[PDB]
Amino acid sequence: GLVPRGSHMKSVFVESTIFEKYRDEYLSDEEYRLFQAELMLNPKLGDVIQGTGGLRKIRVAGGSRIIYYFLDEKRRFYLLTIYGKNEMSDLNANQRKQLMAFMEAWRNEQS
Amino acid sequence: QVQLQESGGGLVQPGGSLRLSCVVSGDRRTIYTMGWFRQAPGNQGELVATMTSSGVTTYVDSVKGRFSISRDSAEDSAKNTVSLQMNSLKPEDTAFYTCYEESRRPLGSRNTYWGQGTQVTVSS
Repeated sequence: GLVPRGSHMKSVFVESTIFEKYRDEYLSDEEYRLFQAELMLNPKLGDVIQGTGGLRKIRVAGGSRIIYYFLDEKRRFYLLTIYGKNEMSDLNANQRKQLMAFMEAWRNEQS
Repeated sequence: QVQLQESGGGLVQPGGSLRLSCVVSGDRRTIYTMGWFRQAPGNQGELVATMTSSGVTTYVDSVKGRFSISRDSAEDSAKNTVSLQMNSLKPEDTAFYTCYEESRRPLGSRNTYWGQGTQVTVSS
């Protein structure tokens, strides 16, 4: 068929304070738009992390990794943070819990 | 909130012209950048064109000379309409075309808004 396989709805990407501070330290605007395009076609494209409440990790820069939460009803993505491949790739409980907290902090801003 | 409604698309003869269009309204915000993306089936998509709030544009190499991005501020009160003008359409330009716009409301989030998209089929 003509239209490519995936989702084609108006969508919103929402940078967090962290992601906005550190985005351009990592991604050229081409890389960033390619990333949002990929998620817009397919949310659920990132690998789930458990204990987080639905946060996902995508690895496309290279070794850049973004962590995001897609909001089911409002069709907004929360871009939580971006970290490089070499750098802290060690996932522990203090991390998963605080990520879940800030994620829920955005989540309950628009009921 | 911020409203995005887009227009244009369909289906065109080679060498013909089509204007895609895409409007962002709501109340006031600071606009950073804004562009168009395209994706044909089976392969990775490609960013078609970009324009900073300063006018700085990029275009991809395959569309150089033929597509043009332009903009309309509506006094910079209100809305900006972004237009993709496509001329001398080649069949390689057949793709699903989406627009986007980064922008930051007062005391608000740096968001990039994305369109539904629209299929553009350039077939002999």
